[PDB]
Amino acid sequence: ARLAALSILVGAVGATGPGVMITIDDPGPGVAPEVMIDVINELRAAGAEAIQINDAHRSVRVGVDTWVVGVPGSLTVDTKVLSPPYSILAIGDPPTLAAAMNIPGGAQDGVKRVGGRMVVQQADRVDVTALRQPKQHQYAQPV
Amino acid sequence: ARLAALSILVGAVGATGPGVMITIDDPGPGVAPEVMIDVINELRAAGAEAIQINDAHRSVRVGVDTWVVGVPGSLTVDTKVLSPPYSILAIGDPPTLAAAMNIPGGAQDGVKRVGGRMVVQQADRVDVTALRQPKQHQYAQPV
Repeated sequence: ARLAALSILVGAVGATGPGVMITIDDPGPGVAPEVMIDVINELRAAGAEAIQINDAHRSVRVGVDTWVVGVPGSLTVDTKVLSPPYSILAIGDPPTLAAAMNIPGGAQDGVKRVGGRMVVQQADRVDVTALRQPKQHQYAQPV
Repeated sequence: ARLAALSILVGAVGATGPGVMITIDDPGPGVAPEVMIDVINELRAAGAEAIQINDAHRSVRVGVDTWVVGVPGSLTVDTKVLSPPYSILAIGDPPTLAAAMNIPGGAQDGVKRVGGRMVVQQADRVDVTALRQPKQHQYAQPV
């Protein structure tokens, strides 16, 4: 049971629970990586225990060391080049996560100020199925 | 087979394999949190598969969300307060891990500039026995 918690944190197993599904429409496009990073960081600060970012074609499991780089219209998230609209699935307390997205002056203003829109849906069940890139150990062995 | 690999990845169990032992003597003391974070990231760069940070009395198993705060002489790593000298154990290709330590402009140069010393010992076997202690998830459950 310690293994489950550690495995969810590292993104090595899928997770399910209550949470939110956030859609970001970015017609400009204008949402730069810094804005996406702020959104992710605010969700984590608000208690999200698993986060996945999707576009129409790809899904990425977010970890604490995830890279989000690129330009509006083309955000590279742990190597996957995503284009809008984006979907963010986050497991946590749904009204807490929604409130975090509605803080005056908060992360969502980065989306709004570039002509984007954010819809935050609260859900009884959100499935974070994407896994972080697995790699086999070449040197470490069990004791 | 897969359970052991996962368990090592997430820091649920100990690991053994070739690697390095890094000793940092800090007589000032002058080694700040930033330098220890650089040590960890250099070792990760070089392909470290398990990392443990020791002082004379305590041990911390490094993981993806490991943080370091504090001041020279008293570094808090994942809630454990450590004081020099420090010992860092890392499992990986010993020549690659050693090479990382010798790259100019990083952690070793930071140690040197504050009057400290680093010793890097390559070893055919290093044991990482400290385990990570996960926080209880309130919302996410495994699938």
